[PDB]
Amino acid sequence: FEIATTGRPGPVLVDLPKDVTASILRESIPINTTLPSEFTSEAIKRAANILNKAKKPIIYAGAGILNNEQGPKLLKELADKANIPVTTTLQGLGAFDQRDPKSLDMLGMHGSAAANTAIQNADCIIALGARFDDRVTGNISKFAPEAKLAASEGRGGILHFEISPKNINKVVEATEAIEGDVTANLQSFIPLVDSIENRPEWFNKINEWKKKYPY
Amino acid sequence: QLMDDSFIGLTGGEIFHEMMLRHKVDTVFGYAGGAILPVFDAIYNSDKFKFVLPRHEQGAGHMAEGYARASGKPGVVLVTSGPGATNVITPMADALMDGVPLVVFSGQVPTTAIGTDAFQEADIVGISRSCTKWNVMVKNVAELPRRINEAFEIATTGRPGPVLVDLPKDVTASILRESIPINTTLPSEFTSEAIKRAANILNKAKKPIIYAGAGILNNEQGPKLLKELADKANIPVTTTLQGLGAFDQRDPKSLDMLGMHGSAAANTAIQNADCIIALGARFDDRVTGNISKFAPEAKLAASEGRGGILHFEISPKNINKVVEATEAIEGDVTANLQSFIPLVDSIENRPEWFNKINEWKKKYPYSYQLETPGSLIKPQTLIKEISDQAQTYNKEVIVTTGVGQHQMWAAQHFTWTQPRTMITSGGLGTMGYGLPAAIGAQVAKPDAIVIDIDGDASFNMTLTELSSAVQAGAPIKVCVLNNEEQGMVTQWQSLFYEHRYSHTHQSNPDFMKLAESMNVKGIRITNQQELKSGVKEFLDATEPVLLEVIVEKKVPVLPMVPAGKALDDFILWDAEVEKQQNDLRKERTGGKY
Amino acid sequence: QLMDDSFIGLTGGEIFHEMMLRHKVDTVFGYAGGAILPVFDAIYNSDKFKFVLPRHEQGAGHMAEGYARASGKPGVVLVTSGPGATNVITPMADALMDGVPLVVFSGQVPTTAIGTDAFQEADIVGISRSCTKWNVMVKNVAELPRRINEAFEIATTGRPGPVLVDLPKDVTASILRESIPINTTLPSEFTSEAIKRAANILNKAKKPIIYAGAGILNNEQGPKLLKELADKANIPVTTTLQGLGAFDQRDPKSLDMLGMHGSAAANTAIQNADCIIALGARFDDRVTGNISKFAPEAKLAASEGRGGILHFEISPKNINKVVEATEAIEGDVTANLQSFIPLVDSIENRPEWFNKINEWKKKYPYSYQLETPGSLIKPQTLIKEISDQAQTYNKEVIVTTGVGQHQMWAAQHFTWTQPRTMITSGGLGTMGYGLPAAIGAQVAKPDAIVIDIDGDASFNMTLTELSSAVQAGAPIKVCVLNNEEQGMVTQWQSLFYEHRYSHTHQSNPDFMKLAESMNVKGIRITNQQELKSGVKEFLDATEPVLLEVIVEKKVPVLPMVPAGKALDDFILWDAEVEKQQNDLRKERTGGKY
Ligand SMILES: Cc1cc2nc3c(=O)[nH]c(=O)nc-3n(C[C@H](O)[C@H](O)[C@H](O)COP(=O)(O)OP(=O)(O)OC[C@H]3O[C@@H](n4cnc5c(N)ncnc54)[C@H](O)[C@@H]3O)c2cc1C
Ligand SMILES: Cc1cc2nc3c(=O)[nH]c(=O)nc-3n(C[C@H](O)[C@H](O)[C@H](O)COP(=O)(O)OP(=O)(O)OC[C@H]3O[C@@H](n4cnc5c(N)ncnc54)[C@H](O)[C@@H]3O)c2cc1C
Ligand SMILES: Cc1cc2nc3c(=O)[nH]c(=O)nc-3n(C[C@H](O)[C@H](O)[C@H](O)COP(=O)(O)OP(=O)(O)OC[C@H]3O[C@@H](n4cnc5c(N)ncnc54)[C@H](O)[C@@H]3O)c2cc1C
Ligand SMILES: COC(=O)c1ccccc1S(=O)(=O)NC(=O)Nc1nc(I)cc(OC)n1
Ligand SMILES: COC(=O)c1ccccc1S(=O)(=O)NC(=O)Nc1nc(I)cc(OC)n1
Ligand SMILES: C/C(NCc1cnc(C)nc1N)=C(/S)CCOP(=O)([O-])OP(=O)([O-])O
Ligand SMILES: C/C(NCc1cnc(C)nc1N)=C(/S)CCOP(=O)([O-])OP(=O)([O-])O
Ligand SMILES: [K+]
Ligand SMILES: [K+]
Ligand SMILES: [Mg+2]
Ligand SMILES: [Mg+2]
Repeated sequence: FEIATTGRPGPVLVDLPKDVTASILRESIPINTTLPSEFTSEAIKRAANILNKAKKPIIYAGAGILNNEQGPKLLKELADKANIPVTTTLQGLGAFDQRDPKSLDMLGMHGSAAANTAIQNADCIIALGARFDDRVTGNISKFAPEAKLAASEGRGGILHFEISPKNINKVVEATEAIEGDVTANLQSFIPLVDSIENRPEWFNKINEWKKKYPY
Repeated sequence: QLMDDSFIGLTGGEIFHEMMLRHKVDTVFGYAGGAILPVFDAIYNSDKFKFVLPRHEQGAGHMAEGYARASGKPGVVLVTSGPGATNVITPMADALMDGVPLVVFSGQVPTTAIGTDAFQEADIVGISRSCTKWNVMVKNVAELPRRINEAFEIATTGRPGPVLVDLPKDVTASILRESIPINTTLPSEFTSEAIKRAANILNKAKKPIIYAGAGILNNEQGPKLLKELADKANIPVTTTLQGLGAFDQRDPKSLDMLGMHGSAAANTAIQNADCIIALGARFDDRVTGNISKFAPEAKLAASEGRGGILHFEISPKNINKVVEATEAIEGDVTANLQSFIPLVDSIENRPEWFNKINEWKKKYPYSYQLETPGSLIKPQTLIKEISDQAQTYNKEVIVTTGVGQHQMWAAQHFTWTQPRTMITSGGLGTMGYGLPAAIGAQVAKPDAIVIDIDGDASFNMTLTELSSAVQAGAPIKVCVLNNEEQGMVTQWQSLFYEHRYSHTHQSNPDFMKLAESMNVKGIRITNQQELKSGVKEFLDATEPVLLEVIVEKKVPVLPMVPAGKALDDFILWDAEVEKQQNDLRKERTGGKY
Repeated sequence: QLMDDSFIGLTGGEIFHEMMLRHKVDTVFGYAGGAILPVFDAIYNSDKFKFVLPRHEQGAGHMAEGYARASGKPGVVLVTSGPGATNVITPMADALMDGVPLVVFSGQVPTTAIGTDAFQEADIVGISRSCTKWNVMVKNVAELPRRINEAFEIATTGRPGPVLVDLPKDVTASILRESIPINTTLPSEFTSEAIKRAANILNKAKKPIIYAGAGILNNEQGPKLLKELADKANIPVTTTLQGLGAFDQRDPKSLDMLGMHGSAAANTAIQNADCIIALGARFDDRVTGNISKFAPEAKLAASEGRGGILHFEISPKNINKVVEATEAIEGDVTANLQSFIPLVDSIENRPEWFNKINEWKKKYPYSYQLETPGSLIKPQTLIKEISDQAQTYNKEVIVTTGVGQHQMWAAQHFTWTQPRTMITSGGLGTMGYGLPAAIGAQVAKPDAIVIDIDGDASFNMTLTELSSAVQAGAPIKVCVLNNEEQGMVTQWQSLFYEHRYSHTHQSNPDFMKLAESMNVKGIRITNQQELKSGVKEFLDATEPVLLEVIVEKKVPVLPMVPAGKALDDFILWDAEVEKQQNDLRKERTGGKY
């Protein structure tokens, strides 16, 4: 139960030989068995400084944000505070209220051309519990060119909030990797992030793309 | 017509012998035992190849690696079941990490005993799965020629590496009774477009650099084409440890070795280059420094459409594994260079770039604290002496090493000029490699001078193989840098663990009496005034020879890019810092070190 | 209350150190390297256990095995990543086959580098899976105490065997920040009915025999209870190679060792017994001879309801694996003997059976060709000399061996009287075992005489560890039987391959100069007239000592049950046959051998 539910959740299997389950316990057992960081802190601060420079930010949110009851609340709090449009994966659908004007809908192979256009043009991508799977990235070498350029010029990049080290820097290089539960790390992150009232040029583009690219 | 009956009536062992011939095997390294006897009986007094007998199967394995790296042919190993086979595991893991074509034949208990925890039974196919490209257990004699062909093919194609073929005793004793397919008795537009794209990128570059490794050594024309490219487009060249000798380090365009202990000039250049041409090298973590901070000018140039990383790589596994390639050029680097170079613009001069390259080379020599009156010989000086004197014989000079500080000083302070002359354990980093690798290289190249630059600890690991050199007629030259310490580990303990030397001083034998016991010539250099003449005696010897040199202890290898740091964030040698370090070490150890 | 915070603030390395203490570890065998530095830093200058530094990690592994077999405690190994870890694979496979509790701790590259073909990265969990009972990679410091407890528990329970715990450098450098379960910070009717049934069977037997092996050595009361049973029910006792010393061979009831090279009396007795009491032995294929022809009188008696095989075995895997047990008695053989013996009827005499047993013992001594004037010392004579002289010190005598003819002659010709005094590689049969095993046994039992009876080839494998004996203060006694051949293999080549000696004569160093170089006393016995005094000098030495004895070459170990033959279908020594064999060998090799 512990392995299934911690880190990235997933399946486990316990094989039960019939003679074991028919046998009777004859001996006492440890009572514990009868009952159910500075590095990251610095990365969060660095990540916030990057987002505070961004002129075209975008949140790319997936299933991981659903794994804490406070996840969607904190996602909304960040998008509201720093005034950031939000796209989600297939598995993140429902993490963000799609009626919100900041919603870009689903990205990817069959996602909105508005969302796909926005992430291709964003200077800062905040990846929240999503693994850059190949249905989402399109051609990997051509993925997120404005974010990669911004990373190179020290004014943006990819901020990856991910609980499983296996999925950090697996597909795309993170400018900052923030390891651990995305919801807990958002609680540290948001206070370091500057409140932004308006982004006229960016949202002007976001709004034209949404109008141009309905389903 | 498509079936062949010419092997009918032969034992599996006899078939093995015949397939070795057909694969042009001229040397086998191995050691007998019960399960492999039918094969040993078949090769008894064979005049078709040389057999080399080590004292330990680990020795056979590293010998075969040395042989393969020196010759460009696969190194063939023949050992018995059980411990004979498990003893080859370190050499297989070693060959896998360094891309060495090794074909390991291990005897196995009869098929009727497999899985019964039989006498001398190891699950070697299970154990060696992670440290081979491929392995197989032969289950009947009719498939033995096919499996031998498959082994040699897999070992030598793609990225070369080790394979293992398990031979049950009843299979190799059995006689072929049926004909077998005659084929078994005998041994792109996408990339073309990538090459064109890559050439267009290089033609824009204002700060190009070639980063060349072991893969360029895997074609005889490799170094020639590397030079042709560097000459045509006027590009400075750095190499990995494993690429040493791919480029003539006397050329002004040579930046020497890059990486953790590479030249600060090379490290500076690759950190500032707008275009990195990676030729048969895998971006291993000894080379890149902190990966997120690696090659920032090349990544910026890629983003701005005016440069990036052009990766010529034969194994898809190693493309985009560590760093994103701007263009991936898949396949043999030498063949692809033949297509690439004609598309590349000839460049006469690069004044601003080479002005920087030349200032960095001047600023960042491999500096160290020289000898002082009465001091011990410095290990850096010893290597320079060997390199200067060796270069004066009319013979090829091949260098093998152990693992540790001596290995890094050998890399830095030899002048590398010829391909397949640096034979060193890089990826796995196996202490004990140096001596058996030298025997194998010496067997491959009987007219070469072969020098094992070894550490005392490393040498201790496999010193028994000195008898093997004598028995094989291999006149290897072993130089033990005796600092009476595991220097590379004490370097880390001085630097990161406040001079707490935890179990890093093994006691050494008397190396001169050891040599005598092994019937090997022995020379001992104990002071500065014996260095030149002792090294001359060493190189002039025409028999196996062990040179022991007493060298300064507790001396760090510099430059050094520490873990976590960017490639251009290196520690440099400083005389005053070294003095302070010595005083601190003395205080902290109560004068013991 | 159920959580413990006493480890908070400690590094993984410090936690490792503390758990060694809690597990009463008094000795660690190991060798440093980069990935394991945080652990070496934590154990720096520890006065809590002795650290033993070999020259090669294979040495550490076999030392730990020797230690474990001599002490009955687990042998603890601490090595670095990559080649440090792959170098322990043969000792792990060895420990697995011989049931030796080995706890191997291997450093690993940081979790952030695993799977990247990192510097000195081996997949040791994958590689060692087949040669351990269990292994694990620790992924965070909070689980490190639990994994250490699990390792020691698995290594030492059921059939003992090797386990491996992989320790990423960032885990052992990291600091515990959270409390952990306090339990992790600290170290049948069915069988009862089978025992009763087994006793009823033995009470019917007219020709019983005890077949005792290593399992009886795994409880201090084992040999006592074995003797109590043999005395009560008046039963002759044979043992395996690994059971030697479980029964006092001076007892008239002793049949000596059975098997391929065991006494023809023991082999005859077990082939004729109506009831075989198998006590901690696994029916390995060196013991059973042709399995379908094994123990026919016991199988007949089982069918007729008046005997059979009573197998006392702790591992279900080894029950009914090779031979069908008439009654399987699962669990620790010593504990189950305590229940069994009271149900067993006391028997005063067995006139007809012991009349046969006594005639077979008289008929089947370990005969061989004695010395003649001018001949070399016979290896059988040498072993008898060592055994007779050793038995006269007021000290325990522990014997280790290499693998080959010398090992079999040691088994046959020593008189075994005490448990855990024969420490030899049996299941895997690893040449090179003898010297490091002796160092480990000597460290376990500092007041014992420890004698490595070694072959020349075997010794060559790991001779570098002589320096380790000196550095560890282990006054081991190495006797090299120098026949200048891999005698066991030449025995098979003489017998089955018409005297075709394919690569079975390795060249030897000068063993006296070798000893000198290693700072070890050296003695050389070259003729019959030096045997007694040279062996006395060897045994009287109070420092490490290497005795070389020149012995007769091309002498077979007899008796011998060849592959395919029933246990009672053995070759016996015959003087005239040996003479003819010598003449045939001479003719066939043109006088070379
Ligand atoms: C026909 C078809 C078409 C598809 N097309 C699309 C498409 O167009 N667009 C699209 O989006 N998908 C598409 N998919 C789905 C796609 O294949 C993936 O399943 C999906 O994109 C993965 O979404 P995800 O990364 O949010 O979720 P996951 O795959 O579950 O990855 C979640 C990531 O978050 C991490 N994580 C988990 N919990 C936490 C936590 N508490 N804190 C931090 N991190 C955590 C995980 O370790 C993981 O790396 C398609 C599927 C099909 C069958
Ligand atoms: C103590 C120590 C310190 C070290 N420090 C350094 C250091 O400072 N600098 C350094 O360079 N190394 C250092 N190393 C060595 C390092 O660990 C690696 O072994 C080495 O850098 C790998 O070099 P490479 O990429 O050229 O060779 P390899 O590891 O063999 O990689 C060759 C690459 O080329 C590919 N290839 C093979 N054949 C072909 C072909 N025909 N065509 C195209 N591609 C091909 C392969 O598939 C592979 O991807 C050190 C080692 C030790 C033990
Ligand atoms: C060249 C050579 C020749 C050889 N020839 C012979 C020979 O002629 N004769 C011979 O005997 N050997 C010979 N061997 C050795 C042979 O290969 C085996 O190693 C040996 O016979 C195994 O002995 P064993 O069954 O007592 O020990 P093990 O192999 O250790 O088996 C012990 C058994 O007892 C069980 N056990 C362990 N602990 C307990 C416990 N507490 N309670 C109950 N059961 C327990 C184990 O699970 C196991 O099944 C030879 C080896 C070599 C290298
Ligand atoms: C190496 O052992 C095996 O291959 C094996 C294992 C299990 C069953 C049968 C066999 S076997 O084919 O018959 N061969 C032997 O036994 N050979 C053998 N050789 C020697 I030299 C020595 C020796 O015994 C000391 N045995
Ligand atoms: C043993 O190597 C590793 O454990 C490793 C492997 C891949 C990445 C990072 C690392 S690391 O934790 O930083 N440690 C080193 O590098 N250590 C290191 N130690 C020595 I002594 C010597 C040496 O280099 C010669 N390195
Ligand atoms: C212990 C160790 N490395 C860990 C280690 C352990 N075990 C093996 C088989 N290989 C390695 N690489 C080194 S580099 C010390 C080398 O000492 P040396 O051979 O005397 O060389 P030097 O003193 O010049 O650094
Ligand atoms: C090659 C071999 N066996 C195969 C073999 C190969 N390699 C290993 C590591 N172990 C074994 N057991 C033997 S027993 C020869 C032993 O020779 P020796 O040590 O000089 O002993 P002896 O001559 O008394 O038989
Ligand atoms: K150089
Ligand atoms: K005896
Ligand atoms: Mg040294
Ligand atoms: Mg011998």
